[PDB]
This record gives sequence, C-alpha cells and structure tokens, in this order.
Amino acid sequence: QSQAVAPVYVGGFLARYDQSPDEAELLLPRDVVEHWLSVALPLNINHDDTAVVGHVAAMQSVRDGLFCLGCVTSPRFLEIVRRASEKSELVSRGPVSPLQPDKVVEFLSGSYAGLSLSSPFKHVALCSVGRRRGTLAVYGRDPEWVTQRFPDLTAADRDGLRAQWDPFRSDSYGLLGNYVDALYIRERLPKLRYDKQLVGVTERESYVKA
Amino acid sequence: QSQAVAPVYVGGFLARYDQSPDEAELLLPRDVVEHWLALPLNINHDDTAVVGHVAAMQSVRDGLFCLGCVTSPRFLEIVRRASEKSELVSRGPVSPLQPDKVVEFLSGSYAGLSLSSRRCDTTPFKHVALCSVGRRRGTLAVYGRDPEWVTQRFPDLTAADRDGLRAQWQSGDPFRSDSYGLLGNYVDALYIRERLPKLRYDKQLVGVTERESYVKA
Repeated sequence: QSQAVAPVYVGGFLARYDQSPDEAELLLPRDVVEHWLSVALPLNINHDDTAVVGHVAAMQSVRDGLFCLGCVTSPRFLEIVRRASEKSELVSRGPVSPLQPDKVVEFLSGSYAGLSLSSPFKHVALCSVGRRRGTLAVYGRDPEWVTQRFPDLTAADRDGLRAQWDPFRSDSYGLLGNYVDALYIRERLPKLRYDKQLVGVTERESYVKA
Repeated sequence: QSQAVAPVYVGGFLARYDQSPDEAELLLPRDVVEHWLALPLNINHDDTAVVGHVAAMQSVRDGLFCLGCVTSPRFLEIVRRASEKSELVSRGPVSPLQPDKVVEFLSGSYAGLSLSSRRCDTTPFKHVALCSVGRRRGTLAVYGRDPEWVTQRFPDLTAADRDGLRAQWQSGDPFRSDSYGLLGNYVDALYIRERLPKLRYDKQLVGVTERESYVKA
C-alpha cells in the first residue's frame, strides 16, 4: 500500500493563447501573466476551499500559454482516492502498452482530467473539465516525466520549472457530491478529447484517460 | 433526516421490445421475457452493494417494465449526505415539483436501469442494477417517493398495466459496502461513450419528459 500515499505530480496548461477563449472573463493573454507573476497558492477539488490536496509546485508561461505543476500531498485525500480506485473498472483495466499500473494516479487522471485557474493568483484546481480550453491534467510520480508529456515545451521553460519544484477538510461525501455535478457537464469528452490533441498528449504515452 | 432516508422507489423499462440492442448478447424479446416470467436491486452490479429489491416485473406492450425500492438505511444514509455537498442537488427540481435531495442525487447518479439475466444464446432473472446509463436503450430510471407516482411518469403504461403491477408490489440492511466503494464508480461512468446523450434518447423514448419528474438528463 505504501507506494500509493506518496506525492502525485500533476502538470499542464492553465491558459491557451492560440485558443480564442469562446467564454467570458476566463480570457487570459500573456500580457498580464509575466507582470502578474511568494504565497502558497494551493491545489483544490473544483475550487472548494475545504478540499485542498497540496500546492502549485511552480508556474512559468511559455511560447504557448501558462503551465503549472502541482503536488497532491493530503495523506487523507490520497488515502480516499486509493481505496476509491479499489472499485473502478476503468482503473482495473489499467494504462497502455508499456506503462505500469498506478492505481492512485490513474484514478486522479480520470476523475479530475483537467486543470482550472482562478485569480495575485488565487489558486489552481483539479476538476472534471476546464473552463478555458486545452488545460488537460497530466498526473505522474515524477514531475519531469510529466513535463515531457507535452510536445510543445522546449528544454529551457522545462528547466525553468525544474528550478522550482494535511490541508484536507473534506471527505468521501464531499467527493461524492462533486461527482454528480460533473456527470452533467455537457459533452465533457469533446472539450477534453480536444485538449489532448491541442497539446499532443495521448493515451499511448501517459495516463490520460481522455 | 427522517423525511429523507425513507423508502425510495424507482421504475423504468429494463428492455424495449421495439429497439435493436447494440450487441447480440443484449437481445431480449417478448416471448423470452414472457417465458421467464425476490430479485435484488443493487448498484452498478456490485454483488456486495445491494440497496434494496425489485417489487414488480411486468411485460407491457413496449417491453419489460419493473418497479424497484431502495431500502438500505446505510446506502440511503450515504446518499443523503452526498446530496448536501452537490451543486445539482441544491439547484432543485423542475419548478412545480418539491425539492427532494435524496431522490435527486439518486435520480442523477444512477439514471439508468441495467438488468442481469442468463445468456439468451429457476432464476433466469439474476437481479436489477442501478447505474449511470443502461446498455440496452430506453432504460431511464424514474425515482420517486410513491410507487404509483413513478408509474404515472411512463406515458406508454396503461391502467390495466399499472394494476397488474400494483397487485405485485402492494439480515436487516442488505448493503455490504461503504461510501468509498460507491466512489470509484462515478469515474467509470464519466467515460461511457455518449452518457448524457444516451440518456436524453431514453427520455424522449419512454416518454418520461423531465418537466414532470425528477430525471436529470
């Protein structure tokens, strides 16, 4: 069991420039960011400030939007997620060809398949889809394994990050309650099955379930 | 707390005769059903998680119809708490209907029926399962507080149909799971191809519009 309640790294885009944000406010041009960039802005479930599970390791805008890495730590949340994946036929099926099963990672990769910003910079959030477009969450045990999952990324902005990287007041009832709300986010797969094409990431080489 | 964790009812078609299954092993015709004709009512086919039982099996004109009943003090307890922390459950039902957290959460989390039977190559009818979407089409799951109320939601259902159904339905808590057990199930649903769309079809099909019930699709 011990190789499950160990940190989980999640990485991805919080904004996508070359993507006209069809929605309101969410619009977010590089223009602010650099300027916009101390505190310990945390990582929570769909924003609930009583469901935090770690920190936003580090951020750093690059040629194609804003990118960040988190680090799920909540020795309680991870503990729920584990026994959760205990009974999830998606989890029991496993990852692809060469990748190795990681129950705790696969679950998080599937229930919260995307990141969502909120802002200096309030916080980052794991959710079932992203407000913006192309903010697919990529989970992993190793942060760099994660980083190289996104074709775009050069070496620099990668080593930019590499020169950077139990707050859980919730429960199975919290998680049970957020899931119903997500089961109705209209055609969640598209917005999702779109984001993995937007940044390259695919099921052939990552845990992304989308 | 007591108004909530009271017995809950669920009705709906298990199979539609005038529909072609999307896979041969799903073929379940009239004369078969009729031939075959207290089955347990579990969640997502989980043999450990049995929240109640089926109260009626009725082969009507359009297909195999059944009315269930969630009775587990443990399962209805988990559900009650989870509807509190839901965004959809606080938004409320359709204007004329009264709020019912338990029936809503349930009517959104397990919006489909899925029967268990032998391979249609004294118990051919294994059980009935609540799950996020049925495999066979037209299996919306209308959950109610009144078993009559759940039938009246199906246009196709005749009076003579509801009667034959009434005569039927008129170790303590069966649950053998817990909340974390129910957890890993919602993921699995989030990846059923065309979940919300498959449901919307089931609604307009069986007739159970939403502006007259609790469905969420």
